Amino acid sequence: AEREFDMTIEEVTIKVAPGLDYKVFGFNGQVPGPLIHVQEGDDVIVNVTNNTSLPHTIHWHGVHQKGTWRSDGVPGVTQQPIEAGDSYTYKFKADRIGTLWYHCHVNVNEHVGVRGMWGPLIVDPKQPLPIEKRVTKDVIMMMSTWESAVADKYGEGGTPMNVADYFSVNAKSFPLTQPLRVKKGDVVKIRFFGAGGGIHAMHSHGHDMLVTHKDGLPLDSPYYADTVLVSPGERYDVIIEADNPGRFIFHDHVDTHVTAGGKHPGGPITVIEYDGVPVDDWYVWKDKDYDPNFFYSESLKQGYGMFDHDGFKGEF
Amino acid sequence: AEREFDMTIEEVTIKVAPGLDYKVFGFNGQVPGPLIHVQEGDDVIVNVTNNTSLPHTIHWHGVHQKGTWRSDGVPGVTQQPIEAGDSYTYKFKADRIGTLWYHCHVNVNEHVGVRGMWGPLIVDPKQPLPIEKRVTKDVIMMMSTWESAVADKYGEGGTPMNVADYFSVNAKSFPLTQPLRVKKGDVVKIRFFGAGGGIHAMHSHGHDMLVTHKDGLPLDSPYYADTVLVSPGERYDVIIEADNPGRFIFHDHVDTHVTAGGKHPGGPITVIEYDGVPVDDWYVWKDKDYDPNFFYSESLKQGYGMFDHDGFKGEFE
Amino acid sequence: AEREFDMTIEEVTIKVAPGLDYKVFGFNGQVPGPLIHVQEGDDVIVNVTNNTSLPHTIHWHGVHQKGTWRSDGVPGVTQQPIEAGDSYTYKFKADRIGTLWYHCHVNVNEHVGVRGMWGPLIVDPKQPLPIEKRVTKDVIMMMSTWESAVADKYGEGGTPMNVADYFSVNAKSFPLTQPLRVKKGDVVKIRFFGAGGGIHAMHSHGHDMLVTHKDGLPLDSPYYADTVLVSPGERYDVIIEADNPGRFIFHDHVDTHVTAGGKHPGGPITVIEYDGVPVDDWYVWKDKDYDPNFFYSESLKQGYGMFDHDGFKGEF
Ligand SMILES: [Cl-]
Ligand SMILES: [Cu+2]
Ligand SMILES: [Cu+2]
Ligand SMILES: [Cu+2]
Ligand SMILES: [Cu+2]
Ligand SMILES: [Cu+2]
Ligand SMILES: [Cu+2]
Ligand SMILES: [Cu+2]
Ligand SMILES: [Cu+2]
Ligand SMILES: [Cu+2]
Ligand SMILES: [Cu+2]
Ligand SMILES: [Cu+2]
Ligand SMILES: [Cu+2]
Repeated sequence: AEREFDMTIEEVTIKVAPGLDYKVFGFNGQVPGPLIHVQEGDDVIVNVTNNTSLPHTIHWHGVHQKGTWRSDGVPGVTQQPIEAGDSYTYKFKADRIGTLWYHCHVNVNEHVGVRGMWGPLIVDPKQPLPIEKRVTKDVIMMMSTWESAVADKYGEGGTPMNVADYFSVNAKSFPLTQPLRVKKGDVVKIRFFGAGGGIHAMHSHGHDMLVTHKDGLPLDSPYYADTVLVSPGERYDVIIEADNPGRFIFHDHVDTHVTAGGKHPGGPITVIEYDGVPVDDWYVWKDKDYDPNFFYSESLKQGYGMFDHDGFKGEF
Repeated sequence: AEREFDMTIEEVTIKVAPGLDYKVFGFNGQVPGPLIHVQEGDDVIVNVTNNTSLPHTIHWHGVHQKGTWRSDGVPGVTQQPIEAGDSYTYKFKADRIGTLWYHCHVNVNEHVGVRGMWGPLIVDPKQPLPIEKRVTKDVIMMMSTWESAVADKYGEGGTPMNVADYFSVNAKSFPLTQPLRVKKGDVVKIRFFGAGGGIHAMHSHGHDMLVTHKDGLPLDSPYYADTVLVSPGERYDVIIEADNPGRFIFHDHVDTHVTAGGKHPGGPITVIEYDGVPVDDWYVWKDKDYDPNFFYSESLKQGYGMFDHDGFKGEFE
Repeated sequence: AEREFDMTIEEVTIKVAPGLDYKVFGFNGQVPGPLIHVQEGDDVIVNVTNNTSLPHTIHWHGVHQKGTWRSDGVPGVTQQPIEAGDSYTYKFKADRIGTLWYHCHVNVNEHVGVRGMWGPLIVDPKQPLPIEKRVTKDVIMMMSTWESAVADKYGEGGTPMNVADYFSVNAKSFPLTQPLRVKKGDVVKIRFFGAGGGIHAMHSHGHDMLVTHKDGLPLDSPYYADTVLVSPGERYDVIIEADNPGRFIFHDHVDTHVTAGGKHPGGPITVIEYDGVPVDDWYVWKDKDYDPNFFYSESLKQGYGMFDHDGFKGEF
């Protein structure tokens, strides 16, 4: 089917951690960018308007661009950039399945590295794996890093000379992340993305993960892991069988990454919380203002197209 | 079987490198912590006493805690921390096989990153791979990194702002590491652990490694490698067939990791030393004061239980 | 067969980036060092003369040294170093197949990390995989990093206190790299090497890669990837089916690596250029002064031997 939608690029500010507001170039004014969910073989048309002061493009990472290389989104290679105020249309066929993503391809060290110019592109295969048919919850986790020194300074950052001192999943640093709420017998698909410039060793307490896909393609030899290393550009899909009720933290195991501005704890941390486990008064998230769509799990259930999420929106 | 262990947490100083003494929080006063070696299905009980000035926990990495989540060791999530001077008891069934490990889960960037709060937990499968049955030597290699600026000062370290300038296997930097001594026909299982905050590209000269297990679970499709990347939290088990007598260095291939305080050589380096090879006068480790248990290989042969090792012990104040 | 080669080590300066000339210790005066291409089972003899001011060795990474450990090239372990002015002969049997490499093993953090002391050693199996049979182009990509503060002075570099601020493939930083020119229907074997001390997330636009070999040995379970993480010491071999004509960039996805001295773009970037695609006025590499052997692809067709390449030579 043909799926057409409209995306903008906006100058907004998001809160990454307590105390750290960050100027970003958000697709539809949000970080992560909107979810795009389509079916294998769909024809996609994306109309992009740059409402920022700098040039950008959008590259569709994982999308082959078969016979459509001029929609690959690479400035000086496949197109001239989308200047401030201008618009550009991408057209491609979603013939490559799985967990893909999209991001700016201008000034990538800064724009992708610290300005939030990325989001998920999920292509459902015609022939999912049998285990994918058992999935009851689909979870997107996009990891990235932040350089507090350039939080207010578009046009700066993302170099070797900078210091990445904050770390996140879906643009929040613990405790501003959200729990992964499950119930016993859930079958949870988690998609990890190396969205920013860091490496993330994603470890699930209480559970092993079955690694089923690399860069959205199914492995002939899936393997179990309790820690999955995710580097820039990569995706890994896993399955967790939610058969062990408790509260089980789930986090980046790289030691410096569970800090925030040199303070601990922080960083890419969530908690697998099972329904019905009694809550101790000392539980760090006992009073959480819960967002069930923090990992796009609700959006993923609502059809094919483009989805914004108000909890990812920044301020103008 | 029910297996019960009494563990302490101690403030000691260890020598990581020539001229680098480091204040650590050593389980039973050693870094790596004691080896815990049990069988699949055992019921484990660990009574922990905190003899340091700061709060800690112990998390059992890879242990599922099936029905026992309150023993997962995570402060603010599954327990309150073990305060200084206090005790706490962990109980879990070892129903997850393979190379596991344990580490503090309080202030982890510092405690696990530079204070040595970690050790190996080996769970023997009831049904091991056939190749595992050919093994004649079992070897633990726990890699980590150290920030010399915070060596003498608990309470700091383990941030992006710090500089990790020393590197080790089992908490020593070459030349203070020990050789891996084999003889022709040995079948060597090596268990790599990303215990600290760095990445380590472990390369064996003279041999390929057959990678058989990821995070302690056997791969359906094992593969050969001469360089295995190990990142925080992970374990890899490999087999080396010792069929090539020589002196073959075995080291982290990340170029800045074979330094110590900005000087070379140093870092996570050993040598696969074959017994039959005559020693040259210029060999760096001629006459080495040798520790046969530097990789826990002797302890690993001594039955199920918990094993200290004095080559890992630090000095009390 | 017995194959005997004479190699030298020379003090030369190379141009890594616009703005960065670097003093290196080039094997045969070039970086990458010469391609050594031999067959499984050959007896190799390499006579090395050290025409530099500092001691060196050559270690043959991935070569087992069966019966020949004294040629392993490790100072203080298998030999005394080759002093300045002196010569030394290596002998080994190439019984280990695949993508191997060679590098100095004296002061490795500096000599291999920033002084270019490395090159490729390709051992052809007497029995290649079936996929290798279809290959029409063979490509070598050796990634490394550079520290501009020590560019002019041997004896410093390669420590955690230094700053790696330039990144390359085959010792050039974009735009001084060269395109990978292909034609529709090509079957491209690419061999990635982690020659320096960095990690490189190599991502091909427009195509998936079939990962067929790890450290030169064929995988029982090959797998597709669009991004392959290459770390120090490792090699990965992939296959790309060149069936999607366009201009498709191919680069390290680690965000800070696509910079050069703090500025973007730079780093390990190439473009898969298909013959016949019209060149746009704004194409960055329009009119490139092209080197068809930048990835050793011409040398790799020339049989067994040791191959210098003038494009890699430094100046005295
Ligand atoms: Cl022997
Ligand atoms: Cu942009
Ligand atoms: Cu990308
Ligand atoms: Cu891409
Ligand atoms: Cu943990
Ligand atoms: Cu602790
Ligand atoms: Cu852990
Ligand atoms: Cu854990
Ligand atoms: Cu080596
Ligand atoms: Cu050298
Ligand atoms: Cu090497
Ligand atoms: Cu080697
Ligand atoms: Cu790209």
